Amino acid sequence: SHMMGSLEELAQSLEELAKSLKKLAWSLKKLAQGAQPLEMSLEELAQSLEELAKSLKKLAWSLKKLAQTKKQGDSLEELAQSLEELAKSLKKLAWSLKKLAQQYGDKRTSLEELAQSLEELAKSLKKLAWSLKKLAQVAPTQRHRYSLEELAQSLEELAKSLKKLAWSLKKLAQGTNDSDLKSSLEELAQSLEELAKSLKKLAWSLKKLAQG
Repeated sequence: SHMMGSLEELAQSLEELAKSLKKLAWSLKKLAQGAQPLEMSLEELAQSLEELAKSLKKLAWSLKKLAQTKKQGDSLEELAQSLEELAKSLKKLAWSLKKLAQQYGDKRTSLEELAQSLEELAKSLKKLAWSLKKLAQVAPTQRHRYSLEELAQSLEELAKSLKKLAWSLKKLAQGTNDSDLKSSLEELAQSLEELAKSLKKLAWSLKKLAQG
């Protein structure tokens, strides 16, 4: 009911985020056309973003299968695997971002902090996957309400971390002036903010389910 709707809203927000990442990848490739140094690092960062976008669309499909359906346990484990794969792609993205930042001056610090934030996000997603694999081994009617409330809290903390990431990308955009890079960064920030909202709505559905 409300759970299926919250899971599908989240999958939709993940697919929109993937599209914003693909736009940013294109901006970075155009930046790599020779009008500024560090062509190779820009191209590598662009490729990592396209790989991140592919992992997000795989995660969205996993959520859609969960929303549509005794097979609940299997679907949760598939979801946890997709999260672990997304975490790996985030760590690779952070690695490429650090390499790019080595080429900048005043901007190097904000780019390095951004990469550190992605590394912390990856760690939080691995912990979420672990919690989901635990839940998957408990029959849905035997799950403790506190197990559901802890999951909702974890999603609310993830939303806060994405809003902080969005704020840092907005500040980066203000300092930029690319081609359409500024517009691609602002759009990405808005997609992360929408994702954070969809995570808060899912947390609400879990807290509602915990009360039942």
